[PDB]
Amino acid sequence: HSPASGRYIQQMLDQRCQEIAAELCQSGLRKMCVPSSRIVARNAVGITHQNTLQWRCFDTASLLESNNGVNCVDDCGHTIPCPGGVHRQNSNHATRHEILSKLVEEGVQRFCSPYQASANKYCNDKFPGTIARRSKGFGNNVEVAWRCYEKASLLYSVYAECASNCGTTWYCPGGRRGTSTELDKRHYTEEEGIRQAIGSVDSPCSEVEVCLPKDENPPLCLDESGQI
Ligand SMILES: CC(=O)N[C@@H]1[C@@H](O[C@@H]2O[C@H](CO)[C@H](O)[C@H](O[C@]3(C(=O)O)C[C@H](O)[C@@H](NC(C)=O)[C@H]([C@H](O)[C@H](O)CO)O3)[C@H]2O)[C@H](O)[C@@H](CO)O[C@H]1O
Ligand SMILES: [Cl-]
Repeated sequence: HSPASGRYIQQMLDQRCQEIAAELCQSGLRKMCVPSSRIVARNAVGITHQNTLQWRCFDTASLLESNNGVNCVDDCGHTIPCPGGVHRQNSNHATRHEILSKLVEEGVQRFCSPYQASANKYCNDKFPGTIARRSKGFGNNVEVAWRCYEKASLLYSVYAECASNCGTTWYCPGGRRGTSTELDKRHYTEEEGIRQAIGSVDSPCSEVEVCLPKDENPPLCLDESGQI
């Protein structure tokens, strides 16, 4: 068991999209009659005129290899660029924003570390739209620090440090490579402010328990070992 996000919200959205595609197929929508391996949930634009970010069930065969980028979701409900792009003329998808949004809300309650939630809230309050990671900055692929990252600048396929549900080291999808592209500048380093936000969270365990983090809330709280 790795100290890493299980990406449980994304898994649930993909499974719900597979069911929705199957239902549309039964309604006669031929292009939705596919195996489950062809269907994922992505938060993205759609065809021409569908210019807002919405949750949609996409046939992966209709997605472009690169980008109109598509976004996946972390277990605190934040959308982050994932591999691929929308073909604005040829996309094969079903927009299902309400049900998929509701599933994200339900998932956040289950899976989002209160420590990470606090760090994310600090970042969004100070720099709207940003989320917290301890990851790379611009043109340096070694150094990590707690920063408020513009979500568009993160890579879902790259895991980066985040806060567990015990306020301990954890890794989450949505990270930086430390490259030197323009996107690599889109962050605000906030070591003191993020650390304070994390330290302000009340423990799920008593002062007489050891917190062992888990990929779902709550963590394990074990009775501290006695002076045996
Ligand atoms: C704002 C400024 O110039 N501050 C001076 C200090 O510089 C900042 O130091 C921090 C170290 O914590 C960062 O290296 C700085 O760079 C970034 C960052 O926060 O990582 C780089 C980002 O690309 C940039 N984000 C953008 C352009 O979108 C981000 C923001 O500009 C700032 O965070 C906004 O506050 O900065 C760097 O700006 C300097 O260390 C100090 C003494 O030398 O004096 C500060 O005034
Ligand atoms: Cl996560």
